[PDB]
Amino acid sequence: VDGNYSVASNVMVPMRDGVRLAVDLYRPDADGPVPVLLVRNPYDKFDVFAWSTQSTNWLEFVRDGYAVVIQDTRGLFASEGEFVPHVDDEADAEDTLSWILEQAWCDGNVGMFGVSYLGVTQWQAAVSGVGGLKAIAPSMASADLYRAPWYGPGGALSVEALLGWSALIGTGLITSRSDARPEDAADFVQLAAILNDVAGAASVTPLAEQPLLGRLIPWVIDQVVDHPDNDESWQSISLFERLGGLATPALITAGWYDGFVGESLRTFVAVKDNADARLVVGPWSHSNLTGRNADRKFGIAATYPIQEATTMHKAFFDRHLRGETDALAGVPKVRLFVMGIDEWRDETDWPLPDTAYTPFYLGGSGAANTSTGGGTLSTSISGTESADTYLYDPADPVPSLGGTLLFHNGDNGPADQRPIHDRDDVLCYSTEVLTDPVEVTGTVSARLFVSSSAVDTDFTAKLVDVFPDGRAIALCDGIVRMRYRETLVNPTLIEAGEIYEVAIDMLATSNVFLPGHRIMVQVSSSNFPKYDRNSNTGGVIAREQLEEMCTAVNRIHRGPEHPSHIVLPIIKRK
Amino acid sequence: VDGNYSVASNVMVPMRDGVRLAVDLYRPDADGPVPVLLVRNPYDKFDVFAWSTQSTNWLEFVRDGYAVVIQDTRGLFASEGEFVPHVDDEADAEDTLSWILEQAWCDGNVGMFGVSYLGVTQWQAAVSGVGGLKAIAPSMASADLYRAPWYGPGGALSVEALLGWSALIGTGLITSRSDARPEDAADFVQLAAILNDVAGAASVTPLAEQPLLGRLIPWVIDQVVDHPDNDESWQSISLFERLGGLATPALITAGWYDGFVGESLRTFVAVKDNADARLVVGPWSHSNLTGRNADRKFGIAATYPIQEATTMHKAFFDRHLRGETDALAGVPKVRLFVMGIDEWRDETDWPLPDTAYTPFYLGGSGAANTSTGGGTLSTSISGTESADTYLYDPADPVPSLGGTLLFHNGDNGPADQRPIHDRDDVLCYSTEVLTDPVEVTGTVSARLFVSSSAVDTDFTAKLVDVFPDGRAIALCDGIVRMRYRETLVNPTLIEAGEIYEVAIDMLATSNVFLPGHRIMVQVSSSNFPKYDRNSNTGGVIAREQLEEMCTAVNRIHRGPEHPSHIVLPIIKRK
Ligand SMILES: [Cl-]
Ligand SMILES: [Cl-]
Ligand SMILES: [Cl-]
Ligand SMILES: [Cl-]
Ligand SMILES: [Cl-]
Ligand SMILES: [Cl-]
Ligand SMILES: [Cl-]
Ligand SMILES: [Cl-]
Ligand SMILES: [Cl-]
Ligand SMILES: [Cl-]
Ligand SMILES: [Cl-]
Ligand SMILES: [Cl-]
Repeated sequence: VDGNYSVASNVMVPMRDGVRLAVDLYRPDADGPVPVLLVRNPYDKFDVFAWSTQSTNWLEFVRDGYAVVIQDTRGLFASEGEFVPHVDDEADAEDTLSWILEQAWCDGNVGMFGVSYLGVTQWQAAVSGVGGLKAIAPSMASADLYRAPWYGPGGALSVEALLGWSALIGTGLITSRSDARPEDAADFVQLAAILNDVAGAASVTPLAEQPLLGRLIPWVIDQVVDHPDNDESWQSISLFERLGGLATPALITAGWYDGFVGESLRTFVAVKDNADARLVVGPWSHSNLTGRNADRKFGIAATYPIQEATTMHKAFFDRHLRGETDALAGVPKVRLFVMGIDEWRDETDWPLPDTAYTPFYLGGSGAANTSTGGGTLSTSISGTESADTYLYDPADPVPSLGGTLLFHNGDNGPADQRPIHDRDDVLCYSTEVLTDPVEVTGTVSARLFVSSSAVDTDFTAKLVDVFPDGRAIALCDGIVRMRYRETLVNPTLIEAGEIYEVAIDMLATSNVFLPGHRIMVQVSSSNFPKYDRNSNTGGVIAREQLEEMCTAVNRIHRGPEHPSHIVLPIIKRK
Repeated sequence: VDGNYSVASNVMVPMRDGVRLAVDLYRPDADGPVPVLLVRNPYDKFDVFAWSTQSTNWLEFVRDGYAVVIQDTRGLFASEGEFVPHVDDEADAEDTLSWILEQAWCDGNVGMFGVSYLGVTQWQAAVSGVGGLKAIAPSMASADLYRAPWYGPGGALSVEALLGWSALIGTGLITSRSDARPEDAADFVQLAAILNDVAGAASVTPLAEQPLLGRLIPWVIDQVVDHPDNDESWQSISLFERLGGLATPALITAGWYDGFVGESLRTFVAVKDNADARLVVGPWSHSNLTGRNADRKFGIAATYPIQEATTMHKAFFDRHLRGETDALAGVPKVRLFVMGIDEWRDETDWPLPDTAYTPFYLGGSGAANTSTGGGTLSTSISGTESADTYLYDPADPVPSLGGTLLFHNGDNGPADQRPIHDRDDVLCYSTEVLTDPVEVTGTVSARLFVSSSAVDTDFTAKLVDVFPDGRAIALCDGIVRMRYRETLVNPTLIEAGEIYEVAIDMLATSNVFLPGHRIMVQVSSSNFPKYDRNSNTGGVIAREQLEEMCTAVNRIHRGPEHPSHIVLPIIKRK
């Protein structure tokens, strides 16, 4: 009977090493084999409500004649084995895909879908070379784990992401275990204490000493904290260089305030030439898909459009798993939520064709320190040679507010920045009030001429939309850790007092700055706990006591011979 | 096989009038009949993800050997017939329960669960007298539709609730229809415009002229707007008086910032003596169960505890549907999230035994207008005869901020009240800074001595926790519409200038005001759009143009002969 199905729980699937993973099978009432969709999940396959509201109404797929397989990852919940993040997922996915393809009920066409960790596992599956995998749909995902979510393109540790995720998975690992232990109860309390106060947890020095988290999940230290360079340990689990040779259709979803955004978008660019790639980007953070934030509301249309997403996924899988050649007729290649106008808009490509990468130069009379300083932004090079100077003290970093926070206050992406504007280490540069709209849609970066009293330090840049009422709404930001200015792989220190031209990767945005608004850039040397704090020593940052760290007098140079600027992806639509 | 199940979609169930309602059957793999749980849903039975995250991981029930039936209400989605809210649900539930009881797979024991509208339908089902209904679990529900969600104990229309819900259901009614209409597209846009701006929609006068909503759902005007008195049209759909004679176990869930809270709690009190009743109350609003708000965070333990709720529901149904006499061993009768200390706590009853209903009298030197006025609260009667006076202008009502808002900004219950504190029509009375904690847990009310220049007007009272940093966090509030001061059924007007002693029902809270905090009360004559604005004319409010309305000079009397006070349910736990 069409629309009817059955569910088989805890079907045990043998991996190559004999370890069995648990799956649930959602199989339609049908008279032959059917196309199959796989979801690989470290948060209990049973608990479908927890993640699905962030993805698709995927029971519609089953009602429409797809089978759906949901799997517990190795060493979690009903699965056998031992859990270590990322390292087993390529092989386990290959073996899982092979098993599905052998079953009576599978017609030889398999796809995947799902969000975050359920998205990363899809790239790991796609590089396996299993011919029966016809399409993937990675949402809020990354193909380079160093670049997201653990470190970043600037070479700073995403400390809140690491500690929050570890505490979340830690809670799962305890719940999953062979038999309850006497220390379980106290461990839960401590994990809850971390999740209630991630910035506090991230503030303890040395950072690398994590009694609880290091015991529950040794990987947190052995892999992540201990490998600050993008070295061979990271390349091993990286998929990105392999993406260019793939020919697998991918339905890619991202959020402007999502921790994975830079890497999600990069995956689209990497696969678009060789296969049918699609892109959907909304104004969401990892834990807030509602479109509603404390000081910024995007409208009901901004709410994660789960039924539209479900329709689009089904059309996509119909095209690639069911060979229906017209299934994606009328479906755009790219669909973006353009903030400011606060509207969804169809595009033919990402980056947008007809992006004008435009420098906006830092300038102004007198110090740009604080929002009441003299800092300006202009499409013209600054006429006079100036410098803004501040003290960066690791004991007092600039607090993270909005942006791409995951676990520490990760539900307020477009955060009002006014609470940090009277700080002396926050340099502010803004345009005049705009008489006419300026659209900024694409990847964003800064080029700054900088110097320091230290042999290492950080520089941050943050793009901000200043509203008529004074709200200064965060759009996108990045960091450069100076030892990694040239390379993430082979860092070198800087000479105190010497001027360097450095790039800051500020990820991406889509915003129309409307008449009455200003374009604003904040520059500093910290953004904590989004990124860990640079010790200003040149040492092994995660191994240093706070008292071992140094302050740094940092300087931004601006003028004709040091034309520091932000590069904005300008779109003009008449 | 234990843990396995099947799903049959769109099974058509005949009602007494021959109209067929659509259900989905989730039936376990079993060798005999099983106990059955029913959910009655106006938001598409297919769309399980939309409501379930607010309820239970109910697939665990199916894996544990319960069948689950989810039904589309009459006239919506896959069901036949015509949709009108509330009026058909008693009969349709009786016929649905009868059909389930007749099926091969039902063992004669049926229960219900679910949230909001899926909770109200459970009281309607329980009064039907179907013996096979052994237990219900109404979450965020009401047994008196006048008192919640449409009007209230004070006799004011909950206008934002009415317009928001109508627009939501309107969107469903269009999606559900026989065949797409040319005007559907424009109707969707207009419904979206209402949902993006509920206060704007509520501001149009006369209120009763609703071209779009009145066309899509005539009931919005014919029943709700046209019947401001708690008259025979309301008693018809009211279940409350019938609750006292029931003997049906009920697992009742509520939220301190939920629109249905006063009525949810009343249902517990009404049934507790004759059957096994349970109560669970968290710090949630109808659309925000996260425990996180713009200016107030309750901790991760405050997040709606879906797996604990699932375990408790299953134990409850095991006890009452499966006759397992020890199933609820160790389960508390009452479990409350006590705000301030921000901890869950078990209790033996609601109201708490050992509640001291304590008057806190309004006082102070000079005007209590604004937060910088002289208004005080004290357990001692005020020594001097004073009065605070303000102008209430319907064209400029006090805006709603937090509280029990449903659709207009309904995701910020514990809202900071500072944005309205410099208003002259907001009278503020506060205690000294507390040296020691004061717990307020129970139902809350005010008794005010009031006078007006008008023949009708409103008075509002709002309890507030003032934090050390200045945040003035809303706790609970109510309203009295003066024509309904004595009765909701047979209103009479007041004489201008005459003093009346009036009661204001402020629903309920659980809060410890900690050392360093103040207890604060705000008094006014509007709270819009939580409640519609009184026109100050004595007229038919919903039929008046703004220009037809009058201003009112309103007065709060306080002193020895007019001891205006708030009654706080004080708990002392040494
Ligand atoms: Cl089988
Ligand atoms: Cl161990
Ligand atoms: Cl806004
Ligand atoms: Cl739109
Ligand atoms: Cl100098
Ligand atoms: Cl130079
Ligand atoms: Cl059957
Ligand atoms: Cl009609
Ligand atoms: Cl707080
Ligand atoms: Cl607790
Ligand atoms: Cl007078
Ligand atoms: Cl009197």
